[PDB]
Amino acid sequence: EDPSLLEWDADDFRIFCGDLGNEVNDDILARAFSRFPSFLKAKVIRDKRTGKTKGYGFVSFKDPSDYVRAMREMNGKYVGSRPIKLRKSMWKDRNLDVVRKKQKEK
Amino acid sequence: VSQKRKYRQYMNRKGGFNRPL
Amino acid sequence: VDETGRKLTPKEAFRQLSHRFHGKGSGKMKTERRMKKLDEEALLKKMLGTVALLQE
RNA sequence: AGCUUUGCGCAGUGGCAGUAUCGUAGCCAAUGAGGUCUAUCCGAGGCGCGAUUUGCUAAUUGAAAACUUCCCAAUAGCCGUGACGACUAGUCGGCACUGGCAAUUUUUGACAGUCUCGAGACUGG
Repeated sequence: EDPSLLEWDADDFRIFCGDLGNEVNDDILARAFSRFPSFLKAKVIRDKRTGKTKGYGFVSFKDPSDYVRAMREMNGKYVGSRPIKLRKSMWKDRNLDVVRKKQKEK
Repeated sequence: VSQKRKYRQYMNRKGGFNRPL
Repeated sequence: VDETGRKLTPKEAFRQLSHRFHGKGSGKMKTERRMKKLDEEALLKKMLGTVALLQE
């Protein structure tokens, strides 16, 4: 249970953006996505001990409505040096995996 | 009886070019 | 043979060889799927006519 | 005092088909769209342009199908023997490891089956 999934969650929607250029995109994702709608949190998963970008990052959006337009207008949009691929965030943690296992037997 | 095969490593080793034992 | 002692099909034998060779295994989801399949086989092999007759 | 008709809105339960559904700060239209049976008769939309859904699950390919490896080492009862020690060549206690532990008193099985009202009987041909 990493203590790093408790910064974006304000009942907001997290878009998981994979296929990111490793050399860049430390904050260029935030620079690109700040235009819509306002200041937000956009992190990049850069593994420690190597400083090498693992690829995927996450972006937190206030509304599902703004998220729809953001996805439809940034899916494949040229960011940094690579086009980005957008999907929904999973955050399959314990409090939800227990419920999933409980539902399985039912 | 039989034992699981014990194969060596080539890529992403951080070790010497030659094999270990 | 796998550690549990089951005869290993050549395909997954080479799968394990390649994993050990490169230095990285399969994902968590694939491991879970594989294990659930193994226990499915065990449950099936370890073993509605009466119900139909009673319901008729 | 209750029954019942029409239009609309909201839900539930079914059937059918995906060559069709939708949009129209574009144009025309009951002051008439459109008429190839069918006309002193009939009577509503037409034309042009534009678009061609989302969540969940299973399965495969592959070395890897994206949500924060191996593997050494290490660690991990009794009878004899060797010392150390204690008590009178003998005895005892603890420790240690360089052989052994399925042949009547024990730890390598006289057990298993049967029958009768907690108790006994029968068989192993």
